[PDB]
Amino acid sequence: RKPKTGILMLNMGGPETLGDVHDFLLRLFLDRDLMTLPIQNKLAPFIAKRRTPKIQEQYRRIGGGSPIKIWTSKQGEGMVKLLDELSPNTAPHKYYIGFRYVHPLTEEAIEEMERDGLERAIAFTQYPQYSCSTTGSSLNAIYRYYNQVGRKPTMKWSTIDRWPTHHLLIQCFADHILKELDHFPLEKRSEVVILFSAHSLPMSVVNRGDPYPQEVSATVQKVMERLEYCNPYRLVWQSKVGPMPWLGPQTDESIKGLCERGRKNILLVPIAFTSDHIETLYELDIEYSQVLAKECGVENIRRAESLNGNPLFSKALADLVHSHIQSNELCSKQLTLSCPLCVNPVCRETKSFFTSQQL
Amino acid sequence: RKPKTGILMLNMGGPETLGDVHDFLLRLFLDRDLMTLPIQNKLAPFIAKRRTPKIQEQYRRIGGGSPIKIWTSKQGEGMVKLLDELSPNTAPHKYYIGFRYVHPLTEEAIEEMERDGLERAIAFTQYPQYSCSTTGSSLNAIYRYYNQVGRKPTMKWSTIDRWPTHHLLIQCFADHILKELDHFPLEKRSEVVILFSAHSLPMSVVNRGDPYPQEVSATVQKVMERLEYCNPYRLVWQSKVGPMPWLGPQTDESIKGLCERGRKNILLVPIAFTSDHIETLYELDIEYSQVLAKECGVENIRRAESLNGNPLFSKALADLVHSHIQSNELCSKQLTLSCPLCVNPVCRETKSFFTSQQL
Ligand SMILES: C=CC1=C(C)c2cc3[nH]c(cc4nc(cc5[nH]c(cc1n2)c(C)c5C=C)C(C)=C4CCC(=O)O)c(CCC(=O)O)c3C
Ligand SMILES: C=CC1=C(C)c2cc3[nH]c(cc4nc(cc5[nH]c(cc1n2)c(C)c5C=C)C(C)=C4CCC(=O)O)c(CCC(=O)O)c3C
Ligand SMILES: C[C@H](CCC(=O)O)[C@H]1CC[C@H]2[C@@H]3[C@H](O)C[C@@H]4C[C@H](O)CC[C@]4(C)[C@H]3C[C@H](O)[C@]12C
Ligand SMILES: C[C@H](CCC(=O)O)[C@H]1CC[C@H]2[C@@H]3[C@H](O)C[C@@H]4C[C@H](O)CC[C@]4(C)[C@H]3C[C@H](O)[C@]12C
Ligand SMILES: C[C@H](CCC(=O)O)[C@H]1CC[C@H]2[C@@H]3[C@H](O)C[C@@H]4C[C@H](O)CC[C@]4(C)[C@H]3C[C@H](O)[C@]12C
Ligand SMILES: C[C@H](CCC(=O)O)[C@H]1CC[C@H]2[C@@H]3[C@H](O)C[C@@H]4C[C@H](O)CC[C@]4(C)[C@H]3C[C@H](O)[C@]12C
Ligand code: FES
Ligand code: FES
Ligand SMILES: [Pb+2]
Repeated sequence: RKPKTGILMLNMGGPETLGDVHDFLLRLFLDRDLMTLPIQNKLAPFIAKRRTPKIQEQYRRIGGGSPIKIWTSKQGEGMVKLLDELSPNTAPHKYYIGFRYVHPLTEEAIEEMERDGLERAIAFTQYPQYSCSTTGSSLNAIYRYYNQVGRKPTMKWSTIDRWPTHHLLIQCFADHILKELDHFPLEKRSEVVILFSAHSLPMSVVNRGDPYPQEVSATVQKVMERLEYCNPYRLVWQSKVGPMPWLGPQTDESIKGLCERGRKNILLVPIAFTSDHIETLYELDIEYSQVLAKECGVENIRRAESLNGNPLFSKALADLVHSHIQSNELCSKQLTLSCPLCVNPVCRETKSFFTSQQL
Repeated sequence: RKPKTGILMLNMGGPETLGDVHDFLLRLFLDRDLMTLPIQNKLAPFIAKRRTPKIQEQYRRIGGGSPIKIWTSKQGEGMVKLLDELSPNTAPHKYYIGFRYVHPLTEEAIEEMERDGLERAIAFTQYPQYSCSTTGSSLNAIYRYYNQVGRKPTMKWSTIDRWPTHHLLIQCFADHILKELDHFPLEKRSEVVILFSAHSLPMSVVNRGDPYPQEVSATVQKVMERLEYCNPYRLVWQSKVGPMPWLGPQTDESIKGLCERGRKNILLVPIAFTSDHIETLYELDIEYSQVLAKECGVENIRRAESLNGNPLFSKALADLVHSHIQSNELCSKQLTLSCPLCVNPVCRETKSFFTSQQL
């Protein structure tokens, strides 16, 4: 039967092949919800083209691109499967991929959700932890869309804007951590340092009140609680781009910092992005790792597998949608509140949109 | 009879009267574990005098001094009583007050714990969330004491170095929040914004890897989980002293930021310090509260009361010591791991000291 309940899966998406890099960077640096530059429509095209080469190299270092589109579909298909059996009253359920910087674009998925004549549309963020630069932008995209077309929705919108401590998300992290630990020498297992690595945020964003850091910290605690604190752990922030100040200990300097101090068995954990992505300096660059071993004696730096296609993740997705439908909520209580120092007119307009939806 | 189990309650302490302010700051600015200044033994004395007036004024604004000594005693007495019934095998128990910058000083309490011939001494930090500047300093003080007195322990030490998510602690917070919410007009209650306010940390401390922020974040999530996200919330960092950069949104700015954005009913929650301390700029200064009420229409700003003398707190303190003894652990797994960017050699010595304790 015709599709009743649509499920828009929001994520920034990623460049499918090295060829898509430029179009990805382009839309990203044009995102006024992610950032703001002086002349914007002019230097954005440049900045993209400019550093497009080094980003292409980075993606080449991990397989030649991002597998998010494939992975997201598998999970989407696995989620829909369970939704039909979980909540028949809202079936048939259909998932749509709403990527922010690559096809299928958010706006592209919305237009199809419309054309398909759905009764209930659910903006389901794929970032467990809320940041105004990730979920906020994907959510502002939906808003901006209708404000553009000029027209109003033809279906009821609602949203699952965050889920940093969902019990199944936590069980997945716990499972994957235990799996890697077993890849460490039997007698080293106990002294392995778990470094939860999440993407950093510029301090100016943190200081305006972004909820992201506190949420990621929450996810980390649930995980360790579940693992019964079997090992020591630390939450560090990876990558970080630019000369300006970014949050907490950088993942790079924390790894080096840890080896110069006796901890040689490190287990990195991607706690804030569910799909494979660009790794850290000590994982990609060899000379820097060569020095780290000749000067600190680093013996093991492992990475827990991304939630990728774990069957228990789909179950996590389906459960969230199900509770959502049950609860009748339009959005979390946290979305009804903008950053204490929020300076984006759009933000408040997006709040209204979801809290003002029919039913 | 003779006291079998001793319990050292660690905390920075506070000047009981305006007269004690000077020696308080003195010992504080002299704490190399808290901060490092050039020719510190010559600067601390100066900074103390140069700041004492400002602080006396602040303590006056809240009653004339700090009530931590009395409150810690009441909780101490109430902790002991519950321990003699809970742990008959380690009873009788005796609590000792080890304040870092005021009498009874940490060293004074240690020196008395031995004289009483204790079989087991427990360093129990009163800060639920671990920071190297609070719990770390209190713990490095115990180690520094034996490295000074030359001799070694006559009792078997162990420590409860953190407890950010202890269910009873979380329950006390959830109870005090519900109670303040009931002071707001029945119809504005759902609009109240919960501002969890914790003492900020210098960004240089956050970046070296202090666990404090992540743990404080955990406390916050457990509390809102318990209250079922009844209201929207934010974790902001208060006080913040100096010119350099300190962490996340500042309490003063967020309050103003929140009012400038239509949020008039705010509820402040002291999530990282269990006793009364210096309030924020908008709770003290009259002119600032005036400027705010005019340009924002701030209806009500309330502060949840400190855990202070809640009996459910003593039940919390007691439950922890009991579990600690039953678990037969010497310290948390987190203590065995230093900051990835740590540069205080004492840290490592304090670690060894506790993990190397007999039994
Ligand atoms: C406002 C704050 C943020 C800014 C300005 C930001 C900027 C960027 N983020 C990028 C990529 C990326 N960022 C990413 C996840 C996040 N990024 C985040 C927050 C920000 N990310 C948060 C929060 C994330 C959550 C999970 C991912 C997954 C990529 C794609 C590349 C890679 O590093 O995996 C790129 C393009 C690649 C590069 O090396 O230039 C920029 C300019
Ligand atoms: C390394 C990081 C830290 C520095 C440099 C720091 C510095 C200070 N902290 C003070 C007082 C204080 N700090 C306090 C809780 C904390 N302080 C903390 C971390 C730090 N605190 C953390 C973490 C806390 C919470 C658990 C309290 C309760 C006081 C006493 C007065 C007040 O703000 O109530 C004073 C004395 C008042 C003044 O302005 O001279 C200084 C200089
Ligand atoms: C002046 C402005 C800062 C605005 C702000 O934060 O308030 C900054 C932000 C982005 C910067 C630009 C980007 O870093 C891209 C270029 C980097 C080159 O090294 C200099 C020119 C370059 C084109 C920069 C010019 C200038 O420093 C910019 C435009
Ligand atoms: C990542 C990119 C290039 C730096 C690099 O070569 O790694 C830099 C250049 C322009 C930078 C942005 C501009 O300086 C404008 C903003 C300044 C704010 O303090 C942080 C976010 C902010 C939106 C910056 C994010 C990031 O640092 C940018 C986008
Ligand atoms: C030079 C040194 C920085 C060393 C460091 O941490 O890297 C800084 C840190 C603390 C500073 C001092 C403190 O801020 C206290 C005083 C503040 C006064 O405004 C100037 C002198 C004053 C006595 C400062 C002198 C100098 O700027 C100090 C000593
Ligand atoms: C705020 C206070 C007094 C300065 C003043 O007289 O106005 C100053 C004196 C000593 C300073 C501290 C010391 O310089 C040691 C640290 C130096 C780091 O770069 C920042 C945090 C750091 C922990 C400083 C925080 C703050 O600037 C202090 C605590
Ligand atoms: S930037 Fe966070 S609500 Fe607007
Ligand atoms: S400063 Fe944190 S372990 Fe030394
Ligand atoms: Pb302080």
